[PDB]
Amino acid sequence: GAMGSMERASLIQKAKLAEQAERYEDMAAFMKGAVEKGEELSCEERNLLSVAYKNVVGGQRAAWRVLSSIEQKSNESEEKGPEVREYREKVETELQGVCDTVLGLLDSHLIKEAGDAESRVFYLKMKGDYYRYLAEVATGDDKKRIIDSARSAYQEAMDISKKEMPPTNPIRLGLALNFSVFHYEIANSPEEAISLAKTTFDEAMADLHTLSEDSYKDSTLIMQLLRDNLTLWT
Amino acid sequence: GAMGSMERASLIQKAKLAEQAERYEDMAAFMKGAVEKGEELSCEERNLLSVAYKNVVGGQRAAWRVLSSIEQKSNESEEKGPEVREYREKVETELQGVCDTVLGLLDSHLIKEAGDAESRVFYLKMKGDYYRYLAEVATGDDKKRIIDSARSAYQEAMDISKKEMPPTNPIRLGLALNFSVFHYEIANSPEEAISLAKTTFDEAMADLHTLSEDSYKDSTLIMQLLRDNLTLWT
Amino acid sequence: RSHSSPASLQ
Amino acid sequence: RSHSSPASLQ
Ligand SMILES: O=C(Nc1ccccc1)OC[C@@]12CCCC[C@H]1NCCC2
Ligand SMILES: O=C(Nc1ccccc1)OC[C@@]12CCCC[C@H]1NCCC2
Ligand SMILES: [Mg+2]
Ligand SMILES: [Mg+2]
Ligand SMILES: [Mg+2]
Ligand SMILES: [Mg+2]
Ligand SMILES: [Mg+2]
Ligand SMILES: [Mg+2]
Repeated sequence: GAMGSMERASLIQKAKLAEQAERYEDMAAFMKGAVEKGEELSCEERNLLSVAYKNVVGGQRAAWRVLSSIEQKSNESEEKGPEVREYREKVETELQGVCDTVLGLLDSHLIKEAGDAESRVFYLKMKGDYYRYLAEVATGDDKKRIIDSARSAYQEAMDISKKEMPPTNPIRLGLALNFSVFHYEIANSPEEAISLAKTTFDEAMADLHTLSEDSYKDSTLIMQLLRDNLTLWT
Repeated sequence: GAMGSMERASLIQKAKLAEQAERYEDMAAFMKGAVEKGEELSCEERNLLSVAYKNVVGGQRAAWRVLSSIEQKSNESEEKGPEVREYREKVETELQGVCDTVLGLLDSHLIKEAGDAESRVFYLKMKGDYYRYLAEVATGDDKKRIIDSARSAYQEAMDISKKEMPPTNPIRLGLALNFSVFHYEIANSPEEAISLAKTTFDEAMADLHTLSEDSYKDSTLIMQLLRDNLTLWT
Repeated sequence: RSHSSPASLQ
Repeated sequence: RSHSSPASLQ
């Protein structure tokens, strides 16, 4: 790894600078380097890792959707040659590479060292998320297995979160939100998505009374996304 | 060049797709490949080249400004180590590399084959612009020479544009706009900047009567930027 | 599409 | 700062 010679603390500092500069590819490289030091990540460091890669893959997903739409239109009328497919495939392969990189960091060795609920759920949610992003572009004989890998990671995270975290915990909420998106957008299970979003929202509502003002703000922000989806889906 | 095996027309097509997908690094790579085919560029192709690199360097300039501001604040109070300087230098070196790449394409061999006023002025303006971006970050013993290289390119473009193009020509207007920015922001010549912006604006105003509705829209868009700067500068 | 979680979670 | 030209010019 090209970050092997940089101090862990310097990598974290530079990831924060890269975030401020909106240099998310750099930020991801710095955070990958930090992970590769082999030590566990703190809460703040896990968040930096996620911000970095979410922004990188977000640009790729947005580009892939633009290109896929153009490609589908080109098949509805004039023949334009292989270029749209080729360039969609180029972006797709790069996106798959980023997802594979994240999944590799989780498997070597973030998840296996994560013993506390907050870290383990966060990483299993991330595993589900990056398999979900792979599923968004999958079409061949492995699509079903990719979908099931996302489902399995989300389900393990859900099982831990329900046993170990209050219903308003932002990690628990974000996980449930994303698993509901998986059901609606990936698994062709809109009813499951709606039911999960509704139960998550109501159970969180009932636990808000235990929270400080700052925690209330964190939890209600994610609850609003559940509500926004329920409005789109019903 | 990694684009040597791709057809010129396919590179242009993919540059347009990359633009739609907001993949400006790809767009620049495709347009560099197109230039390296050795043929002259059409008006539309010159615009694609400029859009691609302007967006790439724009992200780098924005990042450099964020980092430079943090670095200057860190010198006003706690010592934080070499990391801010190092990362500012990393972004700076990448920015300089992009500018050097563009200047290299102009020198090998876009400018020397550009005989028509519209192409030659466009490329000389670009040369001034990329030396200007180098000047924005320059500090050592070559800063004066970088500034003078920008000035010389802009001046040659101005001399051609005044002889060969009407005052409302969008290339002429954009050149004058950027040379005025050079005077104000780089060369410590705000009066020259103001005078150039004013004379450019008034001479364009007087030529609008010759234009069609579509050309009028093109020219007045750039004239508004001259006015916006005059408001900032006075 | 649907809304998913922000990257940073407390 | 100051406004500079858009990249595309007709
Ligand atoms: O955001 C807020 N309120 C708030 C936040 C911060 C400071 C002050 C007030 O709650 C959103 C939500 C959950 C809690 C009750 C209101 C409800 N409204 C529908 C969506 C979920
Ligand atoms: O944009 C427009 N007008 C317009 C454009 C498109 C269609 C209809 C009208 O002109 C801007 C400018 C130059 C020309 C006269 C007005 C003037 N106003 C100050 C700035 C320069
Ligand atoms: Mg036809
Ligand atoms: Mg542990
Ligand atoms: Mg929150
Ligand atoms: Mg102190
Ligand atoms: Mg020629
Ligand atoms: Mg215009």
